[PDB]
Amino acid sequence: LICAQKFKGLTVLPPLLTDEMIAQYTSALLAGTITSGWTFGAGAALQIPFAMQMAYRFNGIGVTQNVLYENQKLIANQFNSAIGKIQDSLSSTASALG
Amino acid sequence: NLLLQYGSFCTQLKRALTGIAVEQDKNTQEVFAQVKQIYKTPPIKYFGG
Amino acid sequence: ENSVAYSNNSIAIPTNFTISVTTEILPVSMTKTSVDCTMYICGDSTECSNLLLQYGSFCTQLKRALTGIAVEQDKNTQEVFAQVKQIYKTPPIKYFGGFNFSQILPDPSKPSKRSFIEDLLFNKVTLADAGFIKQYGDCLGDIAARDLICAQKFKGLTVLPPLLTDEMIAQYTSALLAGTITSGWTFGAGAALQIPFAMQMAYRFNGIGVTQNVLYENQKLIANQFNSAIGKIQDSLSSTASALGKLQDVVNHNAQALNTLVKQLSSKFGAISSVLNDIFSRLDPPEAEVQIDRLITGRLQSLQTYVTQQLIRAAEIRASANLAATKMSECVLGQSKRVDFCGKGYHLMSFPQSAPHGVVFLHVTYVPAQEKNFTTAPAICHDGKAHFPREGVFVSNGTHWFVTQRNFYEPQIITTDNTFVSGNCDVVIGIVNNTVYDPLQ
Amino acid sequence: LITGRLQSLQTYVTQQLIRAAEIRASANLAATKMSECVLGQSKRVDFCG
Amino acid sequence: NKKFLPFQQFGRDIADTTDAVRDPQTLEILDITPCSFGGVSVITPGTNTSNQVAVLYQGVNCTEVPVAIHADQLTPTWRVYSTGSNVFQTRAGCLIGAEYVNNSYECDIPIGAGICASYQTQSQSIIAYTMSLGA
Ligand SMILES: *[C@@H]1O[C@H](CO)[C@@H](O[C@@H]2O[C@H](CO)[C@@H](O)[C@H](O)[C@H]2NC(C)=O)[C@H](O)[C@H]1NC(C)=O
Ligand SMILES: *[C@@H]1O[C@H](CO)[C@@H](O[C@@H]2O[C@H](CO)[C@@H](O)[C@H](O)[C@H]2NC(C)=O)[C@H](O)[C@H]1NC(C)=O
Ligand SMILES: *[C@@H]1O[C@H](CO)[C@@H](O[C@@H]2O[C@H](CO)[C@@H](O)[C@H](O)[C@H]2NC(C)=O)[C@H](O)[C@H]1NC(C)=O
Ligand SMILES: *[C@@H]1O[C@H](CO)[C@@H](O[C@@H]2O[C@H](CO)[C@@H](O)[C@H](O)[C@H]2NC(C)=O)[C@H](O)[C@H]1NC(C)=O
Ligand SMILES: *[C@@H]1O[C@H](CO)[C@@H](O)[C@H](O)[C@H]1NC(C)=O
Ligand SMILES: *[C@@H]1O[C@H](CO)[C@@H](O)[C@H](O)[C@H]1NC(C)=O
Ligand SMILES: *[C@@H]1O[C@H](CO)[C@@H](O)[C@H](O)[C@H]1NC(C)=O
Ligand SMILES: *[C@@H]1O[C@H](CO)[C@@H](O)[C@H](O)[C@H]1NC(C)=O
Repeated sequence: LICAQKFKGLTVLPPLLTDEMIAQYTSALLAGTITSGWTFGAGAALQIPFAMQMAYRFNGIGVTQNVLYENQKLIANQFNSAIGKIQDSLSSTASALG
Repeated sequence: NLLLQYGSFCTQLKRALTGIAVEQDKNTQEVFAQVKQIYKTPPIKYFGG
Repeated sequence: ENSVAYSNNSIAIPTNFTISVTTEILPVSMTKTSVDCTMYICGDSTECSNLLLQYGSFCTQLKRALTGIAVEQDKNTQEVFAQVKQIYKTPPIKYFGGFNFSQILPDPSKPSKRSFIEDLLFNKVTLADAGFIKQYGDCLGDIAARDLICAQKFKGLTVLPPLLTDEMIAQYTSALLAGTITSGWTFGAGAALQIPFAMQMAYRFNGIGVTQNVLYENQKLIANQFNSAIGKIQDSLSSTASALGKLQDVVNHNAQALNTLVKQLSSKFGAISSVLNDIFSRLDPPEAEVQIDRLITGRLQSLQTYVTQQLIRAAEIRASANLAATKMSECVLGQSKRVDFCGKGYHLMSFPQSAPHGVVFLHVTYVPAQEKNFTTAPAICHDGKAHFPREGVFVSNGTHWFVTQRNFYEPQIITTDNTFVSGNCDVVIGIVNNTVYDPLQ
Repeated sequence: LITGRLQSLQTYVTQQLIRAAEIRASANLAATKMSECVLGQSKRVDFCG
Repeated sequence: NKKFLPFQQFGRDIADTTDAVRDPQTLEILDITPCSFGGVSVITPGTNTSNQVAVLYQGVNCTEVPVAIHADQLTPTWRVYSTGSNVFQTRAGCLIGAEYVNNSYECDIPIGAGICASYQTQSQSIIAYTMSLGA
């Protein structure tokens, strides 16, 4: 049916940014946030170990650093289980997009 | 020839319609393009479990 | 592209910092307007009054809607600016820790107390040409080419002057700037309470994760960087003549709408012509009424379309004005913690300035630089007890260990009052041996 | 027939212009959310999850 | 004063408006302007309190409003205001029927150009003054 609409003058223009480079920006942002925390938002990128950043973020929400260094394995296991669950849930329901 | 009596009416329509066409591109560019460089992860990946 | 030397025991820390001045512009109001009905529809004929009154009182809806728009405009401007119940005057002394303020402070030695920068903007735009009937009705004898505004007024399309004039807006901006320079942010809560500027800057640094000792020891550098930034922004804004954009966009949009409306007057509408008197006199009433009916319907439809479009643009301007008011209330009267909401980088303060149809914010911020590499560890085990930092992190140039802040290199020795302890040291994944200090031993 | 078709085109253009502003507001909200809750940690409750 | 060319007959402006026309006899180009007109607004303090009103003619110097009411043929209840009993010329046209005090207060009823009008009991009447931002 797109051809019929085209032969009535209802031209549809293509977007300037293709999907691939949108994915490239998203991957760049994800790399920045995984490897440099937040400092690359303001200035240049600054490498820092991941556990350090998680300790910082716990220090943000009213909890001291001594909860993370002796719960690392539980944190990782729950994170991985949750991400597997979200993958399965998204793959299951196709009407959640809305 | 008969529309020439109404003249530039659809010219006005085109001028109005092009605005949202450029605005969509502006919106996408604003929402995503906010990084000066293009980083990339190191080949070895072990982020603490 | 820019790769990152990621690892699991490496960390970079900035050593130096810079102050940068950023500029942003926000529109706050379009141009109010009114409309005449009978003189636009056909131009001063009795038969028009005889024939159109039974078509309905559509121009009543037109007038009420456009009046609603007009009142919404000055409502917006008074909500976005009138947020201080007093007027504050700077003292004759103008020394603030070496922070120069000649450019943005109001100038007594000038007709109207408009400061330097806002004068620069007002002369950079120079495209409104007033036009808010600055005692118009003087274009009776048009020796010149009559311009365009008088002609647009003479077709039944008037423009009303805004409620607030420019000089009182400048007074409000001066009051805001004086309040934010002399009494910190306390005047946002209640009565202004004076604080010397240097300790206000110390407070603001204490806000963004850095202790006051960095400022009191480098005041001259801060003053020099601030003054250089102010000069640079002066030069940069004076140079570029197309950095505004948005205000010109609004003005051009309104002008285009009015021009389209006035050009639409010469449509045939599938009739003999766009002339009224010839059509009435030449024809006979049974067909003259048909032709007049067609003309009236066409012109009413066009006017309705214009009214709808203006109504549409009003909402966009309203949203922009509300966002501008929120930004003015947060960034100026406080110190926002929302990143990239009052300028790039960690935020320190902001100053407002007026503009012929909007506001311009100067954001003064913080940007680290000159980083250095170091090796780190989460904790130190001593005598079987782990030890964690108070607020900083552990670093080492290779031989000795230190606690430092998170945005400025400043080593310190590991003392028992600069850390704390939890459990034994067989559970953490990155323990490194060292010693600790108890000052009283 | 000319007038009717022109009127239909005009009302379609008006409706599209209506939808454009709503999409613009949604894009502004999305840009704010990405700039805040990705490049930093937000203290506002229920703004992000 | 604007000059034509010997063949040129009458002038026109942007948006096809006639501005100046050369007289056929003297061959001198005279200027044509649309007749005087404008909008009227009524300043009212409230029906319950008083029945004294002010009038405002928008976008015109009103050295010629008495003639405007004479030609428009409105009642002498309008001709009394057409006569210059109390006329003040602001930026937004002019207002008739309001005394202009020289002090400052806050603003209740806006008009324009930073000038307001309010009802005051000294000699109850409708005064008009200049806006004051605050103390
Ligand atoms: C941080 O940077 C500033 C400027 O980028 C440095 O100050 C400059 O130092 C050089 C070296 O003598 C002088 O020639 C300049 O005149 C200085 N600039 C100003 C504005 O005074 C500063 O030294 C750096 N900090 C450190 C610790 O090196
Ligand atoms: C703040 O900066 C302005 C920048 O102009 C300084 O104004 C200059 O003052 C000197 C003083 O003799 C004059 O010679 C210059 O001509 C001024 N500049 C201009 C462009 O005219 C001002 O002095 C600075 N503030 C302080 C306290 O020195
Ligand atoms: C790491 O930094 C520390 C502190 O600046 C250095 O320790 C001092 O270095 C100076 C200069 O050589 C000596 O005079 C002091 O005696 C040192 N203090 C101690 C307690 O040893 C250290 O040399 C630096 N190491 C490296 C590899 O850069
Ligand atoms: C930090 O020092 C302690 C104290 O020596 C080290 O603990 C030793 O661990 C080995 C490993 O089996 C034992 O054989 C030793 O008996 C332990 N020492 C003592 C005194 O019991 C620990 O390994 C050191 N950690 C690092 C990273 O060097
Ligand atoms: C960092 O990661 C590498 C790669 O997995 C690993 O060999 C090394 O032991 C890690 N560092 C520490 C301190 O465990
Ligand atoms: C830190 O070390 C890495 C690897 O040796 C290097 O690429 C990087 O440039 C260093 N940091 C700085 C600020 O030079
Ligand atoms: C109306 O007022 C203006 C401004 O004061 C003045 O220039 C003009 O001459 C006045 N009109 C008449 C007829 O005097
Ligand atoms: C009003 O006060 C001003 C003071 O600037 C004065 O110049 C003016 O003559 C006064 N007018 C009247 C009518 O009192």
